[PDB]
Order: sequence, then C-alpha cells, then structure tokens
Amino acid sequence: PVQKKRQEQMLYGVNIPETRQMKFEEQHPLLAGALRKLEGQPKGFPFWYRKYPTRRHAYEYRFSIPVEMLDGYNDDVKKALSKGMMSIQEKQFAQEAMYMERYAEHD
Amino acid sequence: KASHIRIANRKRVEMFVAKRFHLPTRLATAAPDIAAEWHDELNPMHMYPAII
Amino acid sequence: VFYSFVLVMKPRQRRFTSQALREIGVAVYSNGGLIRSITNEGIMRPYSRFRDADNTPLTYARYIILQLDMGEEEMGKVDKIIREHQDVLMALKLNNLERPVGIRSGNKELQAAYFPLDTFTRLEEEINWSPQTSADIYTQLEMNWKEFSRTRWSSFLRN
Amino acid sequence: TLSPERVALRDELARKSRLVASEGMRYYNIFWVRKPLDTMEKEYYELKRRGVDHGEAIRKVLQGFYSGLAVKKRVAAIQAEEAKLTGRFITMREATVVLGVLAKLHKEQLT
Amino acid sequence: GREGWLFGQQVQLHYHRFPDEQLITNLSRWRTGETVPSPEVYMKLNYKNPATISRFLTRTGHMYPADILPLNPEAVVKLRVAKAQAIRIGLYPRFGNPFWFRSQKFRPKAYQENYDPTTYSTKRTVEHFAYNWVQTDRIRRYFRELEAVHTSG
Amino acid sequence: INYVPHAQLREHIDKELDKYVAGKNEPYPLNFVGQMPFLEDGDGNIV
Amino acid sequence: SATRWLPFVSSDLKDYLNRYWAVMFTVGARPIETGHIRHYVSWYCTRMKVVLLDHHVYVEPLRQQLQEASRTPELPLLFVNKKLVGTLRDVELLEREKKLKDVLHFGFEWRVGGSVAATNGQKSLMGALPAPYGDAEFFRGRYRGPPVARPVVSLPTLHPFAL
Amino acid sequence: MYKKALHSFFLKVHPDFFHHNRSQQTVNESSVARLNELLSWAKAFKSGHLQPPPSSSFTLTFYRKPDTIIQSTFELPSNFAPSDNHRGTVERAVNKFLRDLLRRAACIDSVTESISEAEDATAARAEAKPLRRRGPKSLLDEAVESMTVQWSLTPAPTLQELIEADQILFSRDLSPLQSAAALSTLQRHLGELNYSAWESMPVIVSNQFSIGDLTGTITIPWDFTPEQFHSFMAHNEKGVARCREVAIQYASTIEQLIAELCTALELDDILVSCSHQDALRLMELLHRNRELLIQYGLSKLTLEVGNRHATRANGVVIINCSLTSEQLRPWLKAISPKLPLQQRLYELSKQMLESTLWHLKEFRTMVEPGGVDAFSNDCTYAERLQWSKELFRIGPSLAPWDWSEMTFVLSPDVDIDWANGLLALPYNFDGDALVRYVEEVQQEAKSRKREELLAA
Amino acid sequence: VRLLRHESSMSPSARAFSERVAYHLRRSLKACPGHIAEHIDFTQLIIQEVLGSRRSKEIYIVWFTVDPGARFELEPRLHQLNHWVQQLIIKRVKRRPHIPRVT
Amino acid sequence: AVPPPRVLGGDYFKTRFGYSLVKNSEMTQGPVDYSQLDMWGEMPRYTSDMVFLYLVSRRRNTYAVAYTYEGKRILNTYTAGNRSTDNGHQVTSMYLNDLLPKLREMRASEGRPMGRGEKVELVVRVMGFYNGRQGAVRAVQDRANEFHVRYFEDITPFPLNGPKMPRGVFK
Amino acid sequence: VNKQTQKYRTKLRYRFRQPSVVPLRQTLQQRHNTILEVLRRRR
Repeated sequence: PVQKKRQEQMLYGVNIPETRQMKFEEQHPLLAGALRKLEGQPKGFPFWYRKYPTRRHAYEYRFSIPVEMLDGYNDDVKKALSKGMMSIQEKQFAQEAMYMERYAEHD
Repeated sequence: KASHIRIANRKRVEMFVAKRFHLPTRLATAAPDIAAEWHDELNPMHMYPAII
Repeated sequence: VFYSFVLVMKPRQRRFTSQALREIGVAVYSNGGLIRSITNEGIMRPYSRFRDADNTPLTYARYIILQLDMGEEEMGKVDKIIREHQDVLMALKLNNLERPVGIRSGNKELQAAYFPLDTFTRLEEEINWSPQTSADIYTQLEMNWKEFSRTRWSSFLRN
Repeated sequence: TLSPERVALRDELARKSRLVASEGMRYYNIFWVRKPLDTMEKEYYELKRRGVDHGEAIRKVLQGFYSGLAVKKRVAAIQAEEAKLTGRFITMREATVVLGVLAKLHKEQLT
Repeated sequence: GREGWLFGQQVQLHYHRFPDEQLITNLSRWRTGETVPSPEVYMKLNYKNPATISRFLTRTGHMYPADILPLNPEAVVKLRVAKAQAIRIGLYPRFGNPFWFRSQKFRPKAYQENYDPTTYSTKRTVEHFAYNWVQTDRIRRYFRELEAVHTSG
Repeated sequence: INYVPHAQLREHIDKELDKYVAGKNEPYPLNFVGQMPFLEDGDGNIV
Repeated sequence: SATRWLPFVSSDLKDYLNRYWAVMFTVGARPIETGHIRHYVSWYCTRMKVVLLDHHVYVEPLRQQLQEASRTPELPLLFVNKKLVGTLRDVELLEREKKLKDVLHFGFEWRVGGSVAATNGQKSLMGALPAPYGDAEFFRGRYRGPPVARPVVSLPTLHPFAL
Repeated sequence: MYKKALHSFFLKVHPDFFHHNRSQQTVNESSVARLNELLSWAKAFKSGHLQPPPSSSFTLTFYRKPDTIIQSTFELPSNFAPSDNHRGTVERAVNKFLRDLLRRAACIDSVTESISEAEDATAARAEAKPLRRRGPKSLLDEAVESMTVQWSLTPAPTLQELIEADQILFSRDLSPLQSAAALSTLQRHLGELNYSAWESMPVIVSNQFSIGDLTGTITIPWDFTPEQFHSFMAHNEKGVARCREVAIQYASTIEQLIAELCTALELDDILVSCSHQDALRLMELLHRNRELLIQYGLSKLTLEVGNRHATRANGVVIINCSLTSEQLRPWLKAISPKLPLQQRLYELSKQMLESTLWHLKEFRTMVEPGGVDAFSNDCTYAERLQWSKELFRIGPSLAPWDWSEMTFVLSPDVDIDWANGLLALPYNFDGDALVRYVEEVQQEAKSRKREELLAA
Repeated sequence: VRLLRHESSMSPSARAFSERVAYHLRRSLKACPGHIAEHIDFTQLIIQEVLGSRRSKEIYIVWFTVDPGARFELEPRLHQLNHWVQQLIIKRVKRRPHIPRVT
Repeated sequence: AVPPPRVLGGDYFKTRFGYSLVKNSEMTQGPVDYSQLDMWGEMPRYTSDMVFLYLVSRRRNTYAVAYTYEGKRILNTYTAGNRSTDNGHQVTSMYLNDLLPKLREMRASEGRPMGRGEKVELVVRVMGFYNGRQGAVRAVQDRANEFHVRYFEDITPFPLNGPKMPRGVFK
Repeated sequence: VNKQTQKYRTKLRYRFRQPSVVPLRQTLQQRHNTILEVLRRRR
C-alpha cells in the first residue's frame, strides 16, 4: 500500500483496470459511480495528451487536472481547482514535482 | 493526554494555561466597567468581552 | 465538496441570524473561498439542550448546512471565526468528504483504489444521504418523468 | 442461468419500468407483463443491431412501453365500461364477491 | 346520485398486503430471468439518519458484542462516527435509543408475552374469504349505483 | 454545481430564511434529517 | 495472528455448515430450548457455534433457508456435519437412544435396530435371535419379566423446564 | 459458430416486431411454435428416446422486414424408422432444413452453409464406413439454446392470473354452475389446445355463438368440446383479427386526442365516465375549439366526462357528452368565475393526497401491518389525512408488537376484532387510548402467564 | 438447598469479598450484555445478599422477585450472566482469593 | 395464545374502560404539511395529570418522593430516621397516607375536584435492587382503590464513568 | 502502548480466553454410574 499510494501520486490511471471499474466502485456502486447521466458537452479525444504523461507534469491545478480540460466551465469551477484549494499532500507533491522537472532523466 | 475547557462555551483552550492566563485575564471578568462600554453594533459578532 | 459544516444556531430574531450568516459568508469570501451551498433546515428540538455564553439551556435550535471550498489555512481561520461565534452553539467539521470513511483504517489493499473526483464533484446530499433520498429518485431525473407522472391521480379523484 | 449483460439490462429495465408502472401510471392490475417486457428486450436488441446509442435506446424502449401500457389501460377501461353500461355481463371477481356477501347475509340470518 | 364513482372504483377479491406487491413480484420474477452489502445502508450510515444508527445499537444505545451482531468492518467504522456526530449536534441522545422497537423484526403479538418462531410460516392468504363488515356496505352501494346506471342508461 | 456569488449572498440568505414560514400555499420540504421542523413567522418567532 | 480478528457473517446457510462442525441458529425469545442444547453439546465436549438470529443482518435470507432444510419453523435447529439434527425433540431422542455421542463427535447416526435405553446388567442378545414360525404370543407361559412399578399420582415437578 | 447467424435470423422473423400486420404475426407465431416442436423432437432423437414427429414433410412460412416472405419446406427420407441407424440421417435432415431457412433469409455467409454441408457430408460418409475416435455446439444445439434463452415466446397465461385480470367475463343468465362447468373443466385441461395468439382476447360466456358484441372480446356458450372451439376459430379468424385491430385503433385514436389535450391545455389527465363513442365527439369538439379554451381560463385542470353538468369539490369538472358548438360558449361563460376556485381546490387535493400517501407509506414501513385501507369510506380528504397522521403519530408506540395479521381500516365506528384481522377506526380516535388498550391486552397476557406459572 | 450459611461462619476475608461482590453487582447490573438486557425485567429483580465459601472458590448470590410468577421470566436470563459476573470480579474487584464459580 | 374478545362499537367501549377512543374535542385543523414526530416516540404516553412516585431502596433506608408532570415536588422525602422490607413498606404506606390530601389541595386550587370515583394516576419508578424494593411496591399494591398504577418501571443507574470509589470496594 | 491500550488489551485478554477443557465431571459421572451398577448387580 505504501507503494500503491506513490503510484497513485505519480501515474494517472493505475487504479483503473481494463474493465473500467475500481475496487471501491465494485463494492460501492452508488457512491463511486455517477448519479446523473447528462447529454451535454462531450469533450472528445484529448489531442493535448502528449504534454502530460505523468502527474508531475501538471501541478498547476487540483487532482493533476491540465489547463486544457477546463475550457467551458465557469470561473467558480476553475477557482475551486486552483492552487489555493490544494491539500497538504497536493502541495507537497507539487514541491516534489518542481524538483522532478529539474533533475529527472526522462519523464 | 491533555484536557481542555471552553471559555463561555465557545473558546477551546488548554486547561493549564486557562487557570494561569486565559480565564482571569478576560475583558468581561477582570474589567467589568470597561467591558460595559463595549460597542455591540460596529464590532464583529464573533468578538465579545466574554472571550476577548 | 471540500468542507461542510452543520451550524447549530440560537433561534434569535431574523436580523441577527441574517447578520451572523452574512458575516460568515463575508469571512469565507474575503479569505479567497467559495460557497458551494448554504441551506436552512428550520427550527428543530434537539435531544440535548445546548448552553449559550450566559449558561441558559435552549430547548430549540436552528440547523444550517454550509458547503464550502476553501484553502486549509483559510478554513482554519473561518473555523476559528465560526466556533467563537456567540450564536453558534455547536458546529462539526465534515473533513471526510473527499475520501469516504473506512478506507484509511479499513483494508490496506483498498486504500489507493478509490477516486477522489467521484466524491469531490458531487454535493453533500449525494454523499451523506437523507432518509427521504434513494436511488429511484435519482433515476427519476433522467427518465423524462414529466410525461409519466401526469396519470398518477386518475384513480383517487373519483374516491 | 442468465447472461450477465442481459442481467444488467434486465436490472436497468426493471428499475426503470417499476417506477413508470407503480408511481407513474398508478396501475397495479396490469395483466401479462411478460409480453411487453420481452417486447422491450427485443426492441432493445433491434436498436442494438444498428447500434444507435445506449441511453436513447432505453428512452425509445420506455416510450414504447408507456404507449403499450396506455393502450392496455384504455382497452381494459373500454371493456369495463361496456360491461357496466349494458348490465348483462359480470366479471368473475364480482361473482366471487356476491357469492361471499350473500353467504355473509345468510350468516347474519343465522344469528 | 354520482356516476363517475362507479367506473372509478373497481371490484376486489383481496385488497393487498400493500397495494403494489403483485407488480413487485412480477418484476422481480422477470428481473431474475427465471421461467414462471445493500446499496441503501452504507449511504445512510450518517449523522442525519437516526434510525440507521439505532438499528445496530442496543436499547441503552451502546454497542452489541461481535458474536451477537456481526457486521461489515467498514459499517462499524461508519456507525461509530455517525453516532458521535449525531450526538454532537443533538440529533441523537447521549443515552438511550429512540428507534429501538422500530428495528426489532421478531416482535411478539399483543396477546402474547414472547415471540414464537411458528408464526413465521403462517402464510395466511385468506383461504376462507373473510369479508369485513365495512366492505359489505361498499359492495352494496357499488351494486346499487350499478343498478341505477342500468335502469337509467 | 450552483455556487453562490458574493453579490447574491444576502438575497440567498433571505430566501433560505424564508423557506419555512407560517403562510405558504406550497408544501414544505423535509430537512436533511427527514423531519418537518417547527414553522415560524416573520422576525423569526417560533409558532 | 497473520490476519486481524473479524466476526464471521454470511447470507447463505451453506457457508455456516462448511465452516463450523456444530452450528445452532437460535432466537433470543427462546432461552430454555437454547440452553438445553447448550447442556447436551458441552457434555460431550463438542465445539459449537451459536448464531443468535436476533440483531442479525441476514435474518430474512436465513429464515427462508432454514425452512428448506428443516420443514418445521421451530428454532433452535442443530446442524452437525452439514446435516440436519433438528429441534429439542430430536436431540433428546438421540440422548435417550444413546446416539448423541456419535452424532456430535463423528457426524453419523446409528442405524442399528433395537433400543439400548432399556437394558439391565450387561448388554447381550438375550432372546434377540429369530424364533421359528413366529408366534411369540401364543405361548402364554412365557417369561413376562420382572414386575415393574407405576406411580398412582403424578408428583409435582421441581421446575416447569426441569425435565 | 452459428450464434450470430441464428441471432440475426430470430431478430428478423420474430412476431413481436410485426405489429402493423396481425396475420403475419400469427403466421410467425405458428411457424415459431412448429420450429420449436421440430427442434424438440430433434433433441429427443439425439437424447435416445424416439417418438414419431407431428409432421414428416411440411412447408414453413416466415415474414421478413425490409428495414419479403421466406418459405421453406422440410422433407424426410421415405425409409424413416425409429431405429438407431436413422438417428443420424435425421440430424443431417433438420440441419439441411435450418440452413434452408438461413440461406433464403440472406443473413449468413455462404462459407458457413458450405461448412455445414461439409459436416453433413462427413457424417454421411462416416455412416457407411465405420470408424473410431477417442466441444462446440452444432446448428441444432446452438439453435435450441438461442431459442430457449433469448428468443423464446412468452408463455400462455394461466387461469388464476386471468381471474384477477378482468378478462374472464360471463353472463349470469345461464347459471352460476353453468359458468363453473364452462370454466373449471373447460379451461384447466382445455387451455393447452387454445392458441397463443388467442390469449390476447378476453372471453365472455353468453348465450349464442359469436365473435363479439363488446370491443375486442369473444363469446362462448354452455359446455363445448375443444374440437368445436378449434373449428370455430378456424371459421371466422378474419373477424377476430379485425375486431382486435379495430380495438387497438380505437384505443390509439382515444390516446392521441388525450395526449394532445394534455399537452395543449397543460392538464394532467382526461377522465371519462360515459360511452367513448359519445365522448369522441366531445373530444374532437375540444380539439377544434382548442384556441377558445386557451383564450378562456380552462387550463391545468383534469376534465371528467359524465352525463350531468356538474363540478366536483376536489378540483375536477364534469362535462356532458351531448354538447354542441353554439352551446359551448354559454357553458364556458357560465363556469368562468368558478375556474380559479377549482384550480386551488385541485392543488389542495393533490397536496393532501400526497401527504396522506406519504403518511400511510411511513405507517407501513414503521409498524409493518397486514394492510391499510383509508380509501374505502366516502369521506373528505381532511378526515383521511387526519386518520393517516394519527396513525403515523402512534407508529413508534405500536412498534414492539407485530400487526401482520390485522388490517387497519377507516370506518364510521370502532371495531377491534382479534379473532379476525380487523381494526376499524374513526377519523377522530385517541391514539393514546389505543396504546393504553394494547398495553392492557399485554398486561392481561402477562398476568395470565404469571398465574399459569404460579398454578403449576 | 435447605439452609443459608451465616456471616459468622465464613472467614472475614470472605465477608469482605462478598461485600465487594454485592457492591459491584448492585452498581452495574444494568451494565450487562445488551442482548440479555433486552429480556430481563429489572422491575422485579432483587439481589438481597452474596454468600461465599471460606476461600472464595464459589460465590452464591441470593435473589428473589417481587411477584413470584415473574421469577420464571427472570430465572434463565440471570443464568446467562455467570461469565459476566466472573469478568466483573476480575475487573472491578482486587484482592480476590480465587476467581469464583457463580451460583 | 388466545385472542382477546371483540369490540363492535365505541359507545360501550367507553363504558368498558375508563377512557374513550373517539375524542369529544372535535379538533378542526388544516395542517396539509407533514406532522412533527416526537423525539421519544416509543415511550409511555404520560398524561399531564399523572403523579411520578420514586422509590429509592437502600441497605437501611428507603425513600419515597412524589413529583408532578413538570417536576414539582409534592411532598417532602420521608426518611425512616425522620418518620428492610417492613421499613420500605411502612415508609411508602405513611407517604401514601399523607399524599392524598396534598394531592386534593394541589388539584382543587386549579379546578380538579378528585373527590369520588377518580383514582390517582401513578407511575412508579424504583431504584436500588434491595430488600426494601419488595415491601415498598406492595404498599402501593393494596392502594388499588386510591392509586391506579399505569406504568410500573424502574430508574436504575447506568455506571457511565464514575468519579471514584472508596478503597474498601476495590481492595 | 500507553496505559489505556494496555488496560483494554488485558480486558480483551481476560474477556476472550480459551479455558482448559479437562473432562472431569464426565469421568466422575461414569464412575458414579459404574459404582451404581456394581451396587445394583452384586451384593
């Protein structure tokens, strides 16, 4: 578990398997899954995915969300995911990623 | 561990520093004539002589 | 939701509670925070009578749910403002909103296998369910219920 | 046994049909529900042949099921109204209830 | 007198146990596909549900032993924080259990002093067709308005 | 999510305080506990 | 040791039978019939799992599955070696016929004909051999046995659940 | 192997898709039943017990949708016998038949039917020269599974579910036991001969032999042999098809006008209490004068259709069937000030109905009784709401006792039956007195048990 | 049993131990397991005295009810508390000469 | 086992007991909203004219107090020193001897006569698990013509934490 | 561990304890039945 936590910190979708159902989702379907299914603004394929192969590349926003993902949302959703709303673990991972940008051999 | 008491049921302070400092140095207890001149309108509602 | 509060307040006049909630919202907005929601739950009679600053047992109390997105130092500032308020008898801080209860102390293999965006993006009523809330109410919102519920009283009007 | 995709499909269709039959239509005396439910299944497979969507196929299937329930309610109401207007035809529940209430009147006569 | 009440009211053999149960049985028999934790408890193990906290506590409000009440390991963690959070804001008493008799399934009858398990397999579906006296006047008024609409129309 | 702005804070608080009133032609909603609270009139006095 | 302690719970009857040797499913409103089986099983030094159906999370699944294994809706029910023993009328019958030792310890009931409760001295055959042509009644000068006594009036019991 | 092919075939020729034509639907039902019994005796031949088939050679007809009539014959060899050496050549026969249904349907590949013909050729060559040998399903074994688990027809409804369906009717002029003899010995063991397409038709028992006097039902007199009914439905099948089609068209042309009156006038539902042949003229009159109803204050109100011009107190108005266009405007000007009173009464009635249904649901969940009936007696909604809230208030106090055998019912008088399951209560009953009564009953039971244990 | 032993016959340590058992039994009789406490009618329960042997190998708690007909309602459930009484003696009572058998 | 007999009407059901199901107040109200549920729904239903008798039994003392519905002490607590099984019996009997005229004086000041035919509604609550518990409630059982006891319960302390206990209890 | 966890650990150790099941009363019961059979059968 101490390695799976750092793997969740570093890599993006290591929790999500091929079946697209988490270990917490299969036991708690009402809490993890989405409650409403809205037919509206499908974002499509990410063409900007080359800039962010790891979560250390995007520490500007919360949950390692890139800047291109928040395009049509209002200023409240963008402010709630800003640097001021990050947790202690997210700020410490941003401090870690600041040096990982500087001293890493590859991504 | 450490035990605590709440000054005027709101301000959680530690029990040792309360008997030495926090309890006898309040505004409503130590200076009642000065605390009677407290402004209730212009001051914030979370600030009152029972805790300040 | 990032943070939630259940403010138990003294049933004072309307202007005093309005000024208290306005000062709480001003202290939220001045520290660079956002109010997700604020809902009034009316005056109820609790099982325990809380004491005010002048040690009077209050039989009645007003409950207010306050959902906020604030930074943690600013949340500590707003929590110190709220807990030292004269009208607030008690207020618990819901800090288990992003991660569900039972993951940290439960199974160690089921610790990094959750998604925080599942719980962060929904409201507090969708995390902590009320007794009137259920799954069929959530499925009714996507089923075009307006064209279906128009015939539910066709049997009771004649009896 | 049952196929698990068919298990999830029947779970979704039963959860969405129970609300339209119980709270929506307020119709509890519905007869022979297996034929409209299997018609919902076969219309879903007909829409999955062309592969249109997932939720919109459920929407059209529930619209067809609602129209079928309305047609069945209307023909039941028409047959009941024509059986009550002429006064010549009596259903089996009315015969059971008069055979019960005449027996109860005879038990009143016995005491 | 009235003419819509006749066509609105339908004749009944038995009313129901609760009026939607045959739809539940038919939809459950079709949902399982056979030829003719629970999703609601962990979402409601919170401070705002006083009955779901009380259905896992004893009469004085405290905890049962593990051999009497075995539970999911996360459900106990939810319960012990839900009880404390509901006690803290006054939605639950510090002593007692105000929803205890709502949670006991094995209830004795009003003319009995203990619960007996032989009453579980009664399965009385009104085999002798008992008609209550309040239903007989409704039947007679239904047939009177039927004869009135027969002689009128 | 419908966030509350700083300008519409007072009107939202006054609308939330007028949720449970004495005179209303609309049925009152249940609380988060699931219980109808005590109704009140203007100036916050409990009926 | 290697795993933290956890209370066992199951929604199926088959997981209780495959786990424990002796399982009993009781109710809290029936303390006399529960405690009699507690006395019989602990006398033969057999490990026993008592499942109180009061305050259980799978009461309605377990009350249905106990109706299929045992046709009577009477609790408690004893289950030894994935088999149905039964209620107090079935446990006391094996105790009377001296069959409760090999049921609780080794999981089988003796199919031997004849009763072992009515024995005197050593247990032998003593006329158990088959007689020629039958007709054990027509010899009226047969050995009737020792004279037995019968009470004229029923003595008052110590307790109503003493037996 | 053949799963997608038979899946697409049963997707094409299933009778549940053909709703525009009823004759194509019943021919597809008969063909599906014949194919099902054909594969049934084919699996019976493969199992080991051999029975003579119902048909040796017959032409099966299906209908297709263009999004088209597929006819194929089934022939048997003339040397057919129930011996073992004929159990193989029949297996190559029905597999020759099924692909004959699959080739004309144009839903399979020619490579697949070439594979099946090659497999039948291997079986025919290996039947002559004996070999030895020491698994995927064939066309028959996949066909029976794709028939049974996905594309099976719905089973015929039994008599017990037809009793509560309001579909079994009888005229009582014959006798009660004439109808009982027409039902018990003529529907239990004679329902197997009745067709599956027949099962949508309600049955009236009357004097004569006919095909219907009501909308969409059929009649049958005093005791009959099932061959007589089989010859009766083989004589006038066109009339019993056309009556069902005109009944469905009548229901659809009612429902479309109901839907347009609901969407245009923003109301909930149109109620009717008279004959629909006279209600259709009033509905089309409201459809022609729809903008006049928009111009007046006739909106968000349910409309009942009766014989007397009247207004009910719960918000619904009653409109007579016989009404002309020149009489519509003074009728609309007569009840014009009474419309907002009906609107506020309708909103109050909906709120009180929702409140009493919520209170009865909470009473059913808390105490779990045998049943609650508050809609029996004709009372106001205030009395029913007061009764439901008084039962809801004493819900937690009746919680230590189970009431699964008793019925809570609204009545004009107190009736507490313990030998039966009856608890009849007035609208204004003291719940604390009822709690004291049940506590005194429990005190009687406890004192009786204590005196019984002291007597022994 | 026929008689009851006097306090002068037993040891003074036995009298002190029985007084401690009586104190901790009359104090925390509501602090029992709740699955037995839901059936015990505490309105009739009376614990009059505790007797013991000279070295406290067994303890005999003497009890009766107000109404005798309720005694059979309080008889079996009270015998489901012997391990609870033993754990109460192990926890609450110090200087115990033996861990006693409860009767 | 055996069901209690059937009641067919409320008019003689009023004569069978000391109460009636149908209320004569005729409460006309229009609360369309949902009613407010009580905090303690599964409890004895205490009427406003009910006297709460508290019997505290000890080793050598037994105390009997009487309170109103609102918590007002009617009569002072009787002590055996001021005024065992017989000790609790005589204390409860001499308390119920003087409790009747004080009840008549406190109810006649408001408008309740309580002269003839009406028994005092009583709720008995006991503390102690002692021998004086035996004689005390029996001293209420012979007063059935005067005091009608509806709820016989007990008030027994749950030892939540406790401040401390003396040395003779532990050692 | 601290004082509280040590007290709860020894409380759980005294509460859930596996005793030594030594069949002594059944041995004495078998001996009593054998002595009664000998006293019944032989003078």
